[PDB]
Amino acid sequence: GITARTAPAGGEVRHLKMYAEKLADGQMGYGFEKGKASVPGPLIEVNEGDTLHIEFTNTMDVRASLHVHGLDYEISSDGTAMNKSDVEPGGTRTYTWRTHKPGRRDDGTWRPGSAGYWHYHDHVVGTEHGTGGIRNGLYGPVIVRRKGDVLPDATHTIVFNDMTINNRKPHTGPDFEATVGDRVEIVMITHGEYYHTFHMHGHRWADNRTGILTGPDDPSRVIDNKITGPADSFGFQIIAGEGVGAGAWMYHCHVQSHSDMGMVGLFLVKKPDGTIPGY
Amino acid sequence: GITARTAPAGGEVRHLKMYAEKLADGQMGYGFEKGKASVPGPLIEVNEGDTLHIEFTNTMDVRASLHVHGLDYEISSDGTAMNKSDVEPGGTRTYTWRTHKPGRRDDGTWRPGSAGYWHYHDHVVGTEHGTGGIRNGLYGPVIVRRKGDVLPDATHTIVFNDMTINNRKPHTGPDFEATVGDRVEIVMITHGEYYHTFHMHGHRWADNRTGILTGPDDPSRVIDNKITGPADSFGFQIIAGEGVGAGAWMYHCHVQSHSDMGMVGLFLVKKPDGTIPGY
Amino acid sequence: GITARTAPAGGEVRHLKMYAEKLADGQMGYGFEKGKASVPGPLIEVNEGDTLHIEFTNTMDVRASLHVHGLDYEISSDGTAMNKSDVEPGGTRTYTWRTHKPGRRDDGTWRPGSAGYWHYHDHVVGTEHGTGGIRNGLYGPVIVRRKGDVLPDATHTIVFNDMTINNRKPHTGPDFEATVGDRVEIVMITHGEYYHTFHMHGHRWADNRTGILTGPDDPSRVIDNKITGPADSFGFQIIAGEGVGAGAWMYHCHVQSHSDMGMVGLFLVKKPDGTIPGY
Ligand SMILES: [Cu+2]
Ligand SMILES: [Cu+2]
Ligand SMILES: [Cu+2]
Ligand SMILES: [Cu+2]
Ligand SMILES: [Cu+2]
Ligand SMILES: [Cu+2]
Ligand SMILES: [Cu+2]
Ligand SMILES: [Cu+2]
Ligand SMILES: [Cu+2]
Ligand SMILES: [Cu+2]
Ligand SMILES: [Cu+2]
Ligand SMILES: [Cu+2]
Repeated sequence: GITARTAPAGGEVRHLKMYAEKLADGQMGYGFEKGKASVPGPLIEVNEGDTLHIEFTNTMDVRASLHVHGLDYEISSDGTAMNKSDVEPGGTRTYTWRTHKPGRRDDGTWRPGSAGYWHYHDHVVGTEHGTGGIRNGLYGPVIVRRKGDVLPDATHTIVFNDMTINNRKPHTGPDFEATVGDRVEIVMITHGEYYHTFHMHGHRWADNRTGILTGPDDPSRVIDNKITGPADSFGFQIIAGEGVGAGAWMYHCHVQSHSDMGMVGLFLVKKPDGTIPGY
Repeated sequence: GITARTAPAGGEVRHLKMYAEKLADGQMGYGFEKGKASVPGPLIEVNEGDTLHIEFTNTMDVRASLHVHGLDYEISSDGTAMNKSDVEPGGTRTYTWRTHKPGRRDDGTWRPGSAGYWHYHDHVVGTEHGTGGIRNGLYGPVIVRRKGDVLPDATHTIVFNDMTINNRKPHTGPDFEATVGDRVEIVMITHGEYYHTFHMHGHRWADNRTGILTGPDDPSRVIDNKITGPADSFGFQIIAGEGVGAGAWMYHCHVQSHSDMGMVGLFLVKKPDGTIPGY
Repeated sequence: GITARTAPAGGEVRHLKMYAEKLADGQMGYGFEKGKASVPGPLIEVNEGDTLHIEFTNTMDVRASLHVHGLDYEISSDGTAMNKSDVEPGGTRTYTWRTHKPGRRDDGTWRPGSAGYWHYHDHVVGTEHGTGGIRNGLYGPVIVRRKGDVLPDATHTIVFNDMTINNRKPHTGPDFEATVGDRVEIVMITHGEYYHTFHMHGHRWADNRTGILTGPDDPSRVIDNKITGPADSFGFQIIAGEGVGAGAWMYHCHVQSHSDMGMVGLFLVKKPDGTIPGY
């Protein structure tokens, strides 16, 4: 676009602290600040070409780690036990993530860039595949922008983790709010044991990298329903209420017993007066 | 194409009656006419820009509704209990579905059009997610054509609903018939509890919006096998017997115990004399 | 590309022998030579336009067959019981597979070519859907190249067959080896009863036909995680260790209990001295 904000060229070196901690109720979560850990962990958004040094501190009583999808990392920052890149209790390690722009290789072929919707999670809590860590909440989203990507007003993360959304008790959302016309970005991630189908009432997106059609040539299927499995991640943007107006629009897993057993939430799209028709 | 028939520009306002009724054997189905209800319900095909007013009448003894994927609807035509848009027994409600062409937004971005393979189903029978209604047969296909889309000779709907095809008893098809050379469109929909993989012997299509490659630039994978989950919908066209000739070509779920337990049917492609080699 | 090797135009008629045999331990596998049967069966790679005549011999004590995805075959070479194209014990049959280039049809539309990542398997051992044959190991990969496709240094086949990789005992790989910079092709196939998610540490590919982006216009999502179901097949190429260096990079099903129960292997990327950092 040319009036929406778009991502700039990347290439910063960025530093950042993360903590893994046990939560009072038995869950585990990441944070940028000790005592401010969340499930999902905080969004990490960078631009293609950025380099990110994460001073990670495991504050728990068991070994834990930080593993990322899609981004360039050396085996040093694998986050696995095998490759000795996990972290002892109370320990601190610096993971490094790099990203790159697309371009021609010398053999004439086209190297894909790092741009996309990704995620990070533990790889050593409970099992050598982080099964316990993931079940407990050690997962969070990563976004890598390509230069020129359209930027949203807000970004929400929805994680189907086993039979929960964002580790919440059945039928407790989360719910999100927008005003009609808002540019809303969704990062959607699945974890655990089961397949799901993500569905949104009243909105749809493109089944490509960005969730947006480039222009009239993009043959990508347009959808409002997408099957997902453990560690899948995709994202998209929509205009809230576009062509459909305000309302309490559901989103849910469309697997019938999942939605029945509580994998449901609300996308509350409001008129400017903050009202929602019949809610 | 330029010799195949193609869809015209849309923009009609269309009216239409639908009924939901209980069938003699305990199933539930939609119809355009009372007493002519089917599972799957009738195809609804429109053009991008069309508006469709459906005079829906619930003739059953329990509340029922009509919910659609992909198409523009206001929350009034949500078809959910929450938003008060379901229908009392013997009641009548007018749902409205709109569709739109793609184009530029003012922010410079590209709005996707409504064009695609979609579906409709109940959202309130049995549970607040229509689990009972869907299991009983309250589902049907919707097609939205983009101006210039290639039109087929015939359109067949295949629905993997839990462990059945089109709610049929195991190993009872459906079977479809074509003559070699026919342009056959398939709308494929999944419902219920399970994932599946749809497979066709002897034919293949594009994994994009239409199931057809635009021309040589379309990088879409060409496939004869596709994993699907509850509420997924896609469609495609093939030339019957193209490059392979007449025959009784199977289609089935490729999940091994599903095909074994009966999720199988026949695509009977005939020579002009109506014969099928070795059948 | 223009320095990588690329596939030539097709159109050869090729002949070839295959055998199905029972293995000493109770499995079943295909081979190009009697006594040299493998699970997965040997790669069959051809060019668009090639024709392949396979002199198939069933050396087992039960009926068996050869069924292929994606490629053109007449119903004579269906490989099914129904269509009488399976093979009696000790019997010999000649299957024929053809392939075609894409191009314009007379109706003006675009016929897709045969190019892609496909597979072959039994259709009659154990059940009329080859459930027993597939479980026992009667499956192998097929690659059809389009003229101009980039050719790799090596091609590896990974098959998630029920809860095994390539029918191996849990936690026994397979492992693959490359040197940093190698062009590695992966053909990934799923069989049996379950869905999976294929994941690779440290590498990513395009979710299109080839696994490679054409250039900057290709909107295909770039991924390192892909959900798959029975009879799904896709493929891709990566540069070993590109942007990430040498190391013992894991690949696994990301379904948590699968990786835990053993669906894991190693992509061993080496420095030229053959060493792998921390292994
Ligand atoms: Cu891993
Ligand atoms: Cu679910
Ligand atoms: Cu819906
Ligand atoms: Cu992961
Ligand atoms: Cu719903
Ligand atoms: Cu199935
Ligand atoms: Cu097949
Ligand atoms: Cu639905
Ligand atoms: Cu079959
Ligand atoms: Cu698995
Ligand atoms: Cu990983
Ligand atoms: Cu098959």
